[PDB]
Amino acid sequence: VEYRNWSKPQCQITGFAPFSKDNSIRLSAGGDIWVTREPYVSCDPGKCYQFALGQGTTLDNKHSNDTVHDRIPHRTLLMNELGVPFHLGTRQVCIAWSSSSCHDGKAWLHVCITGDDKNATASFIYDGRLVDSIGSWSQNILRTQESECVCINGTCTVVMTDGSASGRADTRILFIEEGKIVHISPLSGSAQHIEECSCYPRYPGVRCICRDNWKGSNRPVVDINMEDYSIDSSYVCSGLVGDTPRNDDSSSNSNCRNPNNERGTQGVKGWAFDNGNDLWMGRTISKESRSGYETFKVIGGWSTPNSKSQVNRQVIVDNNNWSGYSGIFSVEGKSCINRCFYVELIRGRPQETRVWWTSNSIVVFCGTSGTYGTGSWPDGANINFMPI
Amino acid sequence: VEYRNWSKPQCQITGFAPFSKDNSIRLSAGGDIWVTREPYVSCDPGKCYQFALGQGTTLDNKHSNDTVHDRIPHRTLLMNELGVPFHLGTRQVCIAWSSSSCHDGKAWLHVCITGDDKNATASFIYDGRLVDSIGSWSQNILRTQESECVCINGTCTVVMTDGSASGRADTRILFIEEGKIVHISPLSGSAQHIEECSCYPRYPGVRCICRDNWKGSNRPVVDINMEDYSIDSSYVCSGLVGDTPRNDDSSSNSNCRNPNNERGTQGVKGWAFDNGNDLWMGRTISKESRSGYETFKVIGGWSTPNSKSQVNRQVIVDNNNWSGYSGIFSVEGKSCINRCFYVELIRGRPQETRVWWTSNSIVVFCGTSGTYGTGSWPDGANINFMPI
Amino acid sequence: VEYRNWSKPQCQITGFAPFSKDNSIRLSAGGDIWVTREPYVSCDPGKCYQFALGQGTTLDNKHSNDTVHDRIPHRTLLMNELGVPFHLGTRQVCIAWSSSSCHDGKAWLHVCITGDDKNATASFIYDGRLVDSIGSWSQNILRTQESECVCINGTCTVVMTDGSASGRADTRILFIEEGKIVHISPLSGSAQHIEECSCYPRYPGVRCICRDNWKGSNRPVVDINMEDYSIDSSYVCSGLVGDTPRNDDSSSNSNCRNPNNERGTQGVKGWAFDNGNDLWMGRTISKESRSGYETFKVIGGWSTPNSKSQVNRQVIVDNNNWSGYSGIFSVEGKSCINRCFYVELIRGRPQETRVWWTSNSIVVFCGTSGTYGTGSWPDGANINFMPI
Amino acid sequence: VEYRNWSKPQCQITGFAPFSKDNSIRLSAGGDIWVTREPYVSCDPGKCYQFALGQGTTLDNKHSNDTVHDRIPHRTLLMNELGVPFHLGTRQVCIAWSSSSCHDGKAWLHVCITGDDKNATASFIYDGRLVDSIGSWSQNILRTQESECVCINGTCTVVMTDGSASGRADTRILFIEEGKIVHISPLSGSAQHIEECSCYPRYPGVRCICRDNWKGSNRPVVDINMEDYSIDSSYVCSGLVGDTPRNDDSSSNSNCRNPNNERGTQGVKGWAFDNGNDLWMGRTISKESRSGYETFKVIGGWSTPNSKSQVNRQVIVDNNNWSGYSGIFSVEGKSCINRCFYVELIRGRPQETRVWWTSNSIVVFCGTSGTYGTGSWPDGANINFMPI
Ligand SMILES: *[C@@H]1O[C@H](CO)[C@@H](O[C@@H]2O[C@H](CO)[C@@H](O[C@@H]3O[C@H](CO)[C@@H](O)[C@H](O[C@H]4O[C@H](CO)[C@@H](O)[C@H](O)[C@@H]4O[C@H]4O[C@H](CO)[C@@H](O)[C@H](O)[C@@H]4O[C@H]4O[C@H](CO)[C@@H](O)[C@H](O)[C@@H]4O)[C@@H]3O)[C@H](O)[C@H]2NC(C)=O)[C@H](O)[C@H]1NC(C)=O
Ligand SMILES: *[C@@H]1O[C@H](CO)[C@@H](O[C@@H]2O[C@H](CO)[C@@H](O[C@@H]3O[C@H](CO)[C@@H](O)[C@H](O[C@H]4O[C@H](CO)[C@@H](O)[C@H](O)[C@@H]4O[C@H]4O[C@H](CO)[C@@H](O)[C@H](O)[C@@H]4O[C@H]4O[C@H](CO)[C@@H](O)[C@H](O)[C@@H]4O)[C@@H]3O)[C@H](O)[C@H]2NC(C)=O)[C@H](O)[C@H]1NC(C)=O
Ligand SMILES: *[C@@H]1O[C@H](CO)[C@@H](O[C@@H]2O[C@H](CO)[C@@H](O[C@@H]3O[C@H](CO)[C@@H](O)[C@H](O[C@H]4O[C@H](CO)[C@@H](O)[C@H](O)[C@@H]4O[C@H]4O[C@H](CO)[C@@H](O)[C@H](O)[C@@H]4O)[C@@H]3O)[C@H](O)[C@H]2NC(C)=O)[C@H](O)[C@H]1NC(C)=O
Ligand SMILES: *[C@@H]1O[C@H](CO)[C@@H](O[C@@H]2O[C@H](CO)[C@@H](O[C@@H]3O[C@H](CO)[C@@H](O)[C@H](O[C@H]4O[C@H](CO)[C@@H](O)[C@H](O)[C@@H]4O[C@H]4O[C@H](CO)[C@@H](O)[C@H](O)[C@@H]4O)[C@@H]3O)[C@H](O)[C@H]2NC(C)=O)[C@H](O)[C@H]1NC(C)=O
Ligand SMILES: *[C@@H]1O[C@H](CO)[C@@H](O[C@@H]2O[C@H](CO)[C@@H](O)[C@H](O)[C@H]2NC(C)=O)[C@H](O)[C@H]1NC(C)=O
Ligand SMILES: *[C@@H]1O[C@H](CO)[C@@H](O[C@@H]2O[C@H](CO)[C@@H](O)[C@H](O)[C@H]2NC(C)=O)[C@H](O)[C@H]1NC(C)=O
Ligand SMILES: *[C@@H]1O[C@H](CO)[C@@H](O[C@@H]2O[C@H](CO)[C@@H](O)[C@H](O)[C@H]2NC(C)=O)[C@H](O)[C@H]1NC(C)=O
Ligand SMILES: *[C@@H]1O[C@H](CO)[C@@H](O[C@@H]2O[C@H](CO)[C@@H](O)[C@H](O)[C@H]2NC(C)=O)[C@H](O)[C@H]1NC(C)=O
Ligand SMILES: CCC(CC)O[C@@H]1C=C(C(=O)O)C[C@H](N)[C@H]1NC(C)=O
Ligand SMILES: CCC(CC)O[C@@H]1C=C(C(=O)O)C[C@H](N)[C@H]1NC(C)=O
Ligand SMILES: CCC(CC)O[C@@H]1C=C(C(=O)O)C[C@H](N)[C@H]1NC(C)=O
Ligand SMILES: CCC(CC)O[C@@H]1C=C(C(=O)O)C[C@H](N)[C@H]1NC(C)=O
Ligand SMILES: [Ca+2]
Ligand SMILES: [Ca+2]
Ligand SMILES: [Ca+2]
Ligand SMILES: [Ca+2]
Repeated sequence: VEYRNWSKPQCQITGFAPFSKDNSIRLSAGGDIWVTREPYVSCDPGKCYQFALGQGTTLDNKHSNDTVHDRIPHRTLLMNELGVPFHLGTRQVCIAWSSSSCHDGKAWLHVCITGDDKNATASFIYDGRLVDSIGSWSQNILRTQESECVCINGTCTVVMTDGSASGRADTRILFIEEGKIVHISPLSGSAQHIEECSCYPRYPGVRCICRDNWKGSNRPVVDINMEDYSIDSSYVCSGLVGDTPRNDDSSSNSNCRNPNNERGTQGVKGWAFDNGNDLWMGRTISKESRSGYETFKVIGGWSTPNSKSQVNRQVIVDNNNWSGYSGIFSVEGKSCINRCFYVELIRGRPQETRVWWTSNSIVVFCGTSGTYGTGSWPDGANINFMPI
Repeated sequence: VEYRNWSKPQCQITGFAPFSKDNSIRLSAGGDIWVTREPYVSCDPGKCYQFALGQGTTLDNKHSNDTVHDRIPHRTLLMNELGVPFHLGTRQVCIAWSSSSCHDGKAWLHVCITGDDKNATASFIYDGRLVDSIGSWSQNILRTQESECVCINGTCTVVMTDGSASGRADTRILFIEEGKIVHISPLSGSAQHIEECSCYPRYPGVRCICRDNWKGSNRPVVDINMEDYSIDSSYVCSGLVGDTPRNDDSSSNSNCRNPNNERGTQGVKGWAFDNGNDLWMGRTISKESRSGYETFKVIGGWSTPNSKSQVNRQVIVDNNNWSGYSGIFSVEGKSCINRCFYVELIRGRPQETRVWWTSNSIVVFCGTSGTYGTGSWPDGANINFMPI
Repeated sequence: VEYRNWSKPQCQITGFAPFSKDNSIRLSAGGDIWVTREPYVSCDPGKCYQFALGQGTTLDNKHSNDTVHDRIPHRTLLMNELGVPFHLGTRQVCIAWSSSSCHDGKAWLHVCITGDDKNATASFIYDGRLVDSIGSWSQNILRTQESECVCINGTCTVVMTDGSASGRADTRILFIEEGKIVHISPLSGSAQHIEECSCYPRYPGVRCICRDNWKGSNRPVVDINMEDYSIDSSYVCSGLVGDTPRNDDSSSNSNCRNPNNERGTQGVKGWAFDNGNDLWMGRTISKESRSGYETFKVIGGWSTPNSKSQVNRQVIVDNNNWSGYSGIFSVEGKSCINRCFYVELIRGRPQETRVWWTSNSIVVFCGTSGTYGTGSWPDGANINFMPI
Repeated sequence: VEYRNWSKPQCQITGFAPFSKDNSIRLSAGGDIWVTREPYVSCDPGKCYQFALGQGTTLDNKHSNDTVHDRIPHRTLLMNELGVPFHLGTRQVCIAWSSSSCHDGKAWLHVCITGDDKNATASFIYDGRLVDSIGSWSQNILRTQESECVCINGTCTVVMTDGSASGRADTRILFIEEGKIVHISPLSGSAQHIEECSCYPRYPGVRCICRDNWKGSNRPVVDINMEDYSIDSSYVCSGLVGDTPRNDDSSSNSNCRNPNNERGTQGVKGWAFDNGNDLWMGRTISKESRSGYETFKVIGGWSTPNSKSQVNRQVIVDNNNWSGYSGIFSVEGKSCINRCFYVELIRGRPQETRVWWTSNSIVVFCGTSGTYGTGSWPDGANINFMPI
């Protein structure tokens, strides 16, 4: 087996086609299924896997009310082949209330963070063994991407933050070789707050679109140079911004450089990617709630500040249904690298108070150069049919 | 691994021997089992797999009443080794309310259709990644085989239809190489309505026996030329016709060219294959309902219009028990290509109204050159024991 | 991969050591577990598998009362790694109410019999495909070993019977190459009734110890010549006889040649094997009921008519607990071929009438050249804790 | 595949990082999970496995009250990939109420003890077959490590004891090649009572830290010479002693040679390892009960009698939560051999009498040369939510 280089051009896409759906919550009403949140997808050279952070319990289980507590020690990273729901035979890969995973072409790396809020531990597990660990540097919830990391030529990179979720924090970019941290670079550039980066290979480097939880409803961009470990950062140019909450399209702004200070506090994990001057992106349909999901291309969305001309819109989840986190993953084809994404479909609390638990299912779409129609692929569980 | 060519003669069979049964509905009364319909079987060069369209729920689950709705976004293609029932560890391969799958000798292709009735999307997934997609061309339930596609020398073919289920529609034959659509041929010849083709390799080409849902109780034939992409079509010659509904044996007709206009509207997915001038075929025992299943050879059933002399009858499911869809699959042996078939055994609605759900189990038989006896292998569940 | 020849001497054993137990019935009280009977064990070159005939249902399931009926069409052969209980992810290998399985060094052969009592079908499945089939020759419950078949140099042999279970029947020995029947030899010699043979490789031939259901409580022996397909048969010499029912040890007899006519009618599947003049054998502890299980060596038990000197007795299941069928399997070691056995532990009807079902668990022991102690390894379920 | 030699230096660790947690008891309240105790971890050259002794039942099952009885014949060794909870698809590897397992680089060896207290049998299973067995030598609960054995150059060693648990016993060290016992050495040196050794490779030999159940709260050490089979034994030097019960830190003693006669009777399985003059060790936080778990390095803890200066303490389980057995396992890295440990988290009887059963979950930590924070990772189940 050879290391992945991702040294193929990006696939020229026309939109996205349906790829996978796990129906987790529907199944939870008639079977033993893990309570989860913060899912993601990552593929080895042959096939894709779904990941999520378990809550140390199944849904039809009195322990499912534990989701009211943050970052419990029982949270573990779950890993299954994509489309296999999180049943009781699911492997718990590590202890984690925040994680990132990626395959370097030879083996899996898992970054798993657990322990006390003020003194967390990140474990680095490669090829089935613990290779390294790092402690909290700002004593305030050491945390990572909640989506796939990216490896080029045997060096994997992952973005981590420690510090305030509502003010200046300490973001660092780690470079990892076979599980061993070989370099750490501080965040540099004009991004002022970085959470939950959605990263993708853009040979020879890595590009991340993240969540500003402090002053921006425009999404920050982090650019990682894999040759010399240098970091740059800015904000997505698009005037159609990607965060939730955000302003209406008619009053939203981005200048590519600074947080827009428009309903900037809080946010949701999301993604976008460049194609020349243009931008492909997803976001919730609701401006203030994690409801619905849509994708579109913004003409000049990458290069032109405040660009608002969209095309190729697709509804993924209609606005009568709950969404959640979303993130990118990349899949190597015969001649190009394709971009795909997943959407977390959150059910239960806080939005649905009949039940005491919070959990999710997922839906997954992949880039296509072909054609497609329309639809909506929500979680689909009837809240009234669920164990409370 | 090399591409399949299927370039061996067809096995000379005397009838069929029992191969597999999954007992899905019986198990559903005492375990967590997926609600399904439209099952089929396809084998890689080593082993066979069972497929079905899930309804995003298990049977003992309040969501099982969702089967009243057509083409829900929660339908996914399920895939297990043949004989492994659809338990909660089953992989959902893609999002699909219509599908076809096949292995080209190197990897699996799945064709998965989902989305809105008037604007559906077909996704083409090969070797675990999305390679292509196509949108609806007639804005009226883009749909496909519900059984295995066929690949010769790395080119897979699949039959798709879009348009009316009760009048002239737009049927197209797709040619797919490693998941990429390389050519699309319109239907040609005298078949006037094509649904749910059961296709098989007949080197150097592919032959399909389908369902005419409009004017014929005789089954259409589609012949696919894999060398130049040309298409021909007609009707099975046999005066013993394969569709349900149909006339009784004394008043049924086929002229090999046109739909017979005998109880022609509606139908059921089924299969047949040629052996020289003769025809092996299956059908429901009832002429009006999806009850029972029988196979036999029709002497001159391929070459002689209105041929009605049968031999080698076998009851697969007696007429006191429900059947459903049936389809062909092909299995390469040491020196010949064998033909096998599955029968869908539908339980629940509309025939059994004690329950709200509709689901199925399967029974599977394979061609034999040896000898065999008699029996009946129905679903076997007691409807009174079932969750409603 | 090379064909198995079993061309090593037999291991020189001192008794048997515990190998495996599946706890099926205990687990059935708190989990979804298949209803089974007629289990056996067979190993590929690397590891062992447990097999059993399912009843198309789990135990905690209203369909579990179906065991009152004989040879239902829903019975299927189940196959799992040894020690994996028959959970819902278990593969159903074929449709069977009687079976035999074996690995030839390259691939698995399964012999699966199903269908009508008076007109059954035996299917022969090799390397995951149906290769051959044979119909009933005496129109009276075509049936086979219910334990492993044996292959030498790519030819597998299996013993089958058709006809009366309480009078002269028609026993035949089949020789199978890659799933294809290449020769059938009629039973020859002095054995007068043959059921459920427990066979083992004894290079260059195969030896079987079987069940006489007609006139013998001494067990018949069938010797199979793999070179020229010739058959010989007789009875185990030991005056300590292996069948149940049987006479007390003080009044039991065998002359090595004829059925003893001592409580000869009926029986139970069992095993024995030769080592020079001596015999290793198992049997129920009770003379008239399938209760308890014991093994011992009979000095001169192979060569001396009516020999009754035993040594090296071991209790496997004490006589306060139910047993059932038992059979041999052989395992290739570094320098010798070891003999192992399994015991079926039947729970439920007819002995335990609180419940309506009949099912079993298994315990497995293997030959040892070492030392060992004592114990008892019964099913262990409390009948009062079971679903009825 | 080549034999493991473990001929790399020990990794220089700063403490331990979180590796795995299975949440078994929490899951048992909403799923079918095995009742277990005496768990351990062992890895093949690629990945880690969790083992435990089943009680022949799931937790939500009336048979769960069987844990009141000692050493039932239904106890079997369970084996899953690390992090896969013991669901119903778990393989029971052998019959065992005491066990040890290890991989020699080519295949797994399992040592499985079962049968009567006064006459037990140890079975030795290698590469999926029974190779050897030994009977009880002292007729008083033949028993072994309950953690991984160690193999160097194809010879595996395991420590076994037979005789009194509260007085002088007969401890022997076995040397096993491909499942065959090749040599047995009696215990030699100054250790006066040996139970449940936690052993690790210390090339060219093996070192074990055990449990003195008779006169010592200091842990015995067994040194095994793999070249000439010679045995040495002593006690851990550290004045901070590892057993439970024990004296408080101000009044505990060890002289490296003799049991300390300080609350010496009874004990708990535990571990330690040397690094030069220093000692890494774990123990319960409570001095009297199996509550809490802590690790630390003792300066001069290996070489200096009664050394009590500790550094690098970590809480693994806080003292408000139940612990249990703990043991070491070793994992080969690129250039060093790492040490890891597991902690058994016992729930139910005798400490929690709302339920009748006793079971456990696990938490697992691995040596790190990096940095880390703090936390506590207890079982996490709410005893009031459990089936009784
Ligand atoms: C043990 O197992 C073995 C293996 O399974 C059994 O052997 C098999 O037995 C089968 C039944 O006998 C046999 O198939 C038959 O072959 C004959 C030709 O030899 C064929 O005529 C049979 O088909 C007729 O009968 C079946 C019922 O058995 C009907 O379902 C079918 O529709 C056919 O009936 C029609 O044609 C008859 C003859 O013309 C008419 O008498 C009848 O009324 C009916 O007429 C209607 O349809 C006509 C059009 O076909 C139409 O003109 C007219 O107007 C009416 O509408 C059947 O295929 C297998 O060949 C044989 N297999 C082997 C390998 O030998 C064996 O029996 C079992 N043992 C025991 C003791 O039972
Ligand atoms: C974020 O996480 C990091 C990493 O986990 C934290 O850093 C770690 O912090 C640990 C706690 O400070 C530290 O371990 C300690 O090392 C010191 C030596 O530097 C050692 O003395 C400590 O052991 C004592 O204290 C612990 C409680 O913390 C007790 O459980 C233990 O028994 C020891 O107490 C005994 O000795 C003391 C000193 O002699 C006495 O004062 C005390 O009363 C007690 O005496 C009894 O025992 C004696 C025998 O030992 C006996 O003579 C006497 O009679 C009494 O019976 C502990 O090992 C780690 O080294 C450190 N790790 C690293 C990598 O730096 C960090 O704190 C976290 N951040 C925050 C903000 O909390
Ligand atoms: C069958 O399926 C296909 C494929 O999915 C469908 O074809 C796609 O259709 C969509 C919708 O028309 C189209 O995306 C639009 O492109 C337009 C540019 O040509 C954009 O202007 C438009 O964005 C506006 O409308 C959206 C709602 O549709 C709003 O959500 C969005 O905010 C935009 O609205 C603002 O801007 C407009 C214009 O300035 C203004 O009037 C509004 O007030 C507001 O300020 C979408 O991005 C795709 O391009 C089509 N895809 C392809 C491949 O052709 C097809 O429609 C379906 N068939 C049927 C019958 O429905
Ligand atoms: C610890 O475990 C070991 C290993 O399991 C035990 O050692 C074995 O012990 C058994 C029982 O003694 C022994 O097997 C016997 O060998 C005798 C020959 O030496 C046989 O005579 C004897 O058979 C008779 O007794 C059985 C009951 O034990 C009856 O079931 C059986 O029908 C026989 O009884 C008839 O024959 C006798 C003699 O003619 C007559 O008196 C009776 O009335 C009746 O007609 C067993 O086969 C094994 O050989 C031992 N194995 C080894 C390897 O040594 C050991 O006993 C256990 N320790 C303790 C303390 O119990
Ligand atoms: C699980 O936790 C929830 C709280 O998150 C519990 O609900 C509470 O129950 C108490 C006592 O019954 C009430 O006083 C509170 O008002 C409830 N809180 C909420 C937010 O609803 C629930 O009882 C727990 N489940 C079980 C089985 O005990
Ligand atoms: C599942 O759906 C069916 C309808 O498809 C529900 O059955 C209906 O229930 C209502 C209220 O009880 C009745 O008034 C209707 O007559 C029923 N319809 C039919 C067609 O029978 C059923 O209640 C749903 N299941 C659950 C658990 O709510
Ligand atoms: C399963 O089958 C058994 C029979 O094998 C049923 O038990 C019978 O029940 C009927 C009516 O209740 C009684 O008249 C008979 O006496 C019973 N027979 C025996 C042998 O007990 C049982 O009811 C069936 N199970 C279910 C759920 O219907
Ligand atoms: C499981 O075993 C326990 C005993 O170990 C049973 O508990 C006993 O029940 C009886 C009758 O109800 C009481 O008189 C005893 O006092 C109980 N003993 C203890 C130690 O509590 C229990 O009933 C068994 N479980 C089941 C389902 O029968
Ligand atoms: C601690 C800051 C962080 C991102 C802003 O909060 C996230 C908010 C969440 C959210 O917005 O849904 C849930 C995440 N599980 C949480 N992350 C952690 C590590 O607890
Ligand atoms: C839409 C026409 C088509 C074939 C006639 O209807 C089929 C009828 C069905 C049937 O006759 O059982 C069920 C199939 N699931 C359905 N196919 C789709 C795609 O909905
Ligand atoms: C039909 C004769 C045969 C052996 C004598 O009866 C067996 C008796 C049985 C028994 O003695 O337990 C159960 C077996 N399932 C049955 N075999 C078949 C094929 O039905
Ligand atoms: C028999 C002595 C032995 C070690 C002291 O007792 C152990 C005590 C136990 C304990 O202290 O928790 C439980 C172990 N399962 C048991 N071992 C056996 C084989 O029964
Ligand atoms: Ca924000
Ligand atoms: Ca029709
Ligand atoms: Ca008999
Ligand atoms: Ca002690």
